[PDB]
Parts: sequence; C-alpha cells; structure tokens
Amino acid sequence: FKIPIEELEDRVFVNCNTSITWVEGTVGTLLSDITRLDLGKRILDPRGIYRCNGTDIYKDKESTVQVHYRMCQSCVELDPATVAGIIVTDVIATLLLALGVFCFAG
Amino acid sequence: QTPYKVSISGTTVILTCPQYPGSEILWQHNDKNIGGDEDDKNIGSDEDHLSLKEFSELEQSGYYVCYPRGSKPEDANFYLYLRARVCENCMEMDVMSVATIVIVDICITGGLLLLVYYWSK
Amino acid sequence: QTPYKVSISGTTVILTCPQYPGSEILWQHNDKNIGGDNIGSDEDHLSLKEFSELEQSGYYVCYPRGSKPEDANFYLYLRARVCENCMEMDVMSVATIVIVDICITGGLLLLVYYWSKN
Amino acid sequence: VHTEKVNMMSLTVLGLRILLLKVAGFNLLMTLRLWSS
Amino acid sequence: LLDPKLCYLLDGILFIYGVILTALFLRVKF
Amino acid sequence: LDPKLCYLLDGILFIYGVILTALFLRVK
Amino acid sequence: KGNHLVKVYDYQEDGSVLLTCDAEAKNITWFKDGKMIGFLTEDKKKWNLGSNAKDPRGMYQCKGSQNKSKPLQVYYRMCQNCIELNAATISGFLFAEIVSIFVLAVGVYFIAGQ
Amino acid sequence: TLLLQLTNTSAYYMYLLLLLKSVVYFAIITCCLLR
Repeated sequence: FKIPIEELEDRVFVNCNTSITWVEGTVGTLLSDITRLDLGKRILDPRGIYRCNGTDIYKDKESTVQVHYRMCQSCVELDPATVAGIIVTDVIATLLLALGVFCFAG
Repeated sequence: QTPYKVSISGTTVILTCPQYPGSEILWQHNDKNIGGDEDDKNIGSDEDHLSLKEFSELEQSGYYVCYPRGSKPEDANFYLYLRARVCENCMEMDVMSVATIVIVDICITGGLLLLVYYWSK
Repeated sequence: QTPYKVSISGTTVILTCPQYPGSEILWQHNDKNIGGDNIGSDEDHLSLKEFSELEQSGYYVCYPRGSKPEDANFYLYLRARVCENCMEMDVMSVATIVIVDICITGGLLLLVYYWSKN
Repeated sequence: VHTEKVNMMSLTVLGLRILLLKVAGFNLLMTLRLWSS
Repeated sequence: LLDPKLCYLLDGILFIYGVILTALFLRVKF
Repeated sequence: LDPKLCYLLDGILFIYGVILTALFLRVK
Repeated sequence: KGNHLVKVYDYQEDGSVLLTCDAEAKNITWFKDGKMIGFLTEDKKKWNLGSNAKDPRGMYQCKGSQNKSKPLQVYYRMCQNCIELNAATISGFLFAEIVSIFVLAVGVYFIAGQ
Repeated sequence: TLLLQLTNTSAYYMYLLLLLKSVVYFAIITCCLLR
C-alpha cells in the first residue's frame, strides 16, 4: 500500500483515498475538504510524516508516507577555489590592515 | 515512529532507517528488489544503511521500503517518497548565516586593530 | 570536419554550415520547415531575431535540396538565452580591460604626483 | 532558470566588497599617516 | 535568492560606520 | 527596489563615509 | 533513417545535459573533437557532460558496429556573464571610475612631500 | 531571476576593478613610504 503523490502545477498533493491524519511535519497551506490537502509551493521544500487509513480494496491497513523534498532555492554552489581564495585574501587583508594601523600609530 | 534520516553531502546521499536495526535489510523501490548485488557500485550498503552516488532527478527518486527477510515486500507499513534535486558540491545557507559570519569578521578585525593600537604604546 | 559555426550577438542569432559551394540548402527544425517566406532566413544564416529560450530551441540540420533530410552532415542543437542587449566577457576581454585600466591609473597618478611635487 | 550559481556570485561579491573596504581603509590610513592632512 | 537582503545588510553596516564616525567628528569639532 | 538602486546608494554612502573619515582624522 | 543515432535528452529543470546513442553493441566508446576521450561501460549508455554552465562544445561520435556515427553538436550559451548596457550601468561605470580617479588624485596631491 | 544575475555580474566586475585600482594606489604610496 502506497500514498500517491502528484504535482498538478506547483503543489504536492497527498491524497490516497480518504482524509490524511497528519502526525508530525508540515500542516500549512491546505485546501482540506475531505480528501486532498497539499502543501502549497514546490520550491518551499516541504517535509513531514503523514498517514492515511484503509482504502477501497484495502480495509484497516495503515501505511505512511514521508515527503522529504529537497528543491533548494536559497541554495549555493560553493567553488572550492573561489571560497579558498576569498578567505585567504580576506585574512591577508586584515593582517595588512593591522600592519598599517601599527605603522600609523607610531 | 523511528523516522527515516536522509542525510546528504554533495552528490552522495546517506539514507538510513531505524525501524528494525540489527538485521539484514534489502530496500526495494518501484516493484523491484535493489539490495546488495554490487550493482553499478552506486548502492553501497555497509551494515544497514545504503548510500547512493550520482543521484539523478528522474530515476531512483521515488518510493522506498524497509523490511528484513522472512516477511514479504508487501508487508512493511512504511514508504519514503523523496524527490532530491541532487547537486554537486553545494549547500543551503540562509541570509542569517552570512550576516552572522560578516558581523563576526568585522568584529574580529576591529578587535585586532584595537589590540595593535594598544600594543603601539 | 565541417565546423558548424554559430555567432550570437544582441538578440539576433546568425550561423553558417560550410558544406555548400552554392545550393538551395534547405533547413529543418524538429521536422518543421523553418525558412522561406516573417521568420528570418538568409542564404547562409537564419537571422534568429527575438530569440526566446523555451519557444525556439532544438535541432537544426543543413541539407541541400534534392536530398532526404536524414543523410545530411551535421547538426548544432542551438540552445541559447537572450536577455536584451548584454554581452559576454571571455577571460581575454576582462584581462584586456584590467590591463588598460592599470595603464591609465598608473600614468595619470604618476603625472599628478609629478605635478604636485613641483 | 536555476538559482544555483547566482547565490555564489552574490556571496563572492560580498567578499569583494569587504576586501575593497579593508584595502581602502588601509590605504587611506597610511596616506594620512604620511603627512599633510 | 539572497542578493537584495545581503546588499542591504552590508549597506546597513556601512551606514552604521558612517553615522558613528560623523557623530564623533561632530563631537570633536564642537 | 531592484539591486541597482541598493548598490548606487551603497556607493554614495561609501564615498560620503571615506570623505568624513578623512576630515575627522585630519581634525583629530 | 540512416547513420544518425545521437539523441540528447532534455526537458529537465535541473542543470544537466546528457547523450543517448541507440546502438546495439558492446562497449561503444565516445569520440570527441576528432580524438577519442570517453569510454563506456555496460549497465549505462548515458555519457553525461556535466552541467549547462561550462558551455560544452565539440562533435561527439559513438562508434556504431558498422563504421561510425556522425556528430550532432553541443552548444550551450545561457548567460554566464551578462553586463547590462542600459543608460544606467555604463553611466555608473563612468561615474565610479571618475570618482575613484579623483579621490586617488587628491590623495596623491596631498602625498607629494607635504 | 535573470536581472539579479545581470546586476551581480556587472557589480562583481566593478568591484574587482575598484580593488585593482586601490592596489596600484597602495603600490604608489608604499613606494613613497620605503623611499
């Protein structure tokens, strides 16, 4: 038994057959009427541990889904060369500034 | 109850399930058994958790299962549906972390300047 | 060899497929028959003006008239993104402008120093 | 359409600005150390 | 994205630096 | 809005700051 | 069809480009700009190029089991460097350069033996 | 967003250029210092 998940346009839905009882996770923008609940934007990186009850052919069963999307948007691709150069030049510049303030103080 | 942990670093993903530690476990996704067969060397299952490298957006991005031998694949009551935009050599940083590091850098630089000026005496 | 050459400048894209000593050279695009008479089409280039990203990309095959659209030489699979005017700095251009600015600042600053020393 | 490298450029431009600030402060400080003003 | 927030943060830091020092200058000149 | 305005205002603030720095440390 | 079996897969929202050669053989290698570089092992026929940021180019051949496969091409130029040329950016460049030159000239003038 | 990348690249080039200018200024002042 699985929990079907489909993205119509930009929303991740959870509907299996009936209402889904959230137990821990994200319970935010929901168009909960009886069946489908979604969590709004796809880019919003939604997670959570869910549940739904017996379906049409399968009574009294209970299987849980766990959405763990990782559509990172605030998400930076660091280049080792660039970051290394930046940090080493920063420390060199601060040492040079210390040298300059020392030379002025005298 | 015993939630999954998808810990990822760069292009590689570490996926572990604490449902029943201490037993042989083969995790199948999409109606076929993908455990330890040395297939493609991409699935490295050492003791309990299986890792994937060269993750793709389309394939191997779907449901998942945990259960030991004896029990049938259609017995387990857990399913992980993860979609991972797996990226190479990258991380997630909000503005707060950058603000913190910038403020720290400015502060330590000012402190060093004041220290040197004090030593100038 | 046949070095299929594409040069993109501004919002107009022109290209060339050196295989022809002078022929009709019909063009194709995902089984479409782009060209003729509107949509840009030259004797050698295609002058892709107003080149948007999603609506205009894919295969491009240079095959002369009288031949099947399959037994051609090459393709290019042109994918490009045009904002408006912009320009692209290769490392040579940035090195050149940096060197020019070095020359300018060095000369002017040395001259003002010479003037001020007087 | 991806937002993967624009964050990298915005992070490195901050480093460039902080380096410019430090070096300008240094240079001003020494120039004033000399004499005149 | 974070560029607008980062630029405004750095601008705020530099404005704080400007304001404190002009206050100090106004103190000394007075 | 737009980052262009932010950067222009940052440059104006920077030049003002450096000029005031020079004046302050000249007088003091 | 004839002699043309190189299909590039696309319509994925992530930054990756990749090839497919629809040949039925064992260990079909990949040519590149006229000298061989890549090599294929089984269980995959998906000789990825990386990301559409480094602007991949060149003509690629997979050696079909008759003689060869003529290329398609690769050309990706998204934006990478995108300096605007409106009435704002060039004016800002000139203004900043003039201001910096002026400030440094004033400093140098003050510097000269005074 | 495209405009962010546009402005960011322009400004990165601008700030690199400014730092390059300040470097030669430092060279001049340090030549004066040592002499």
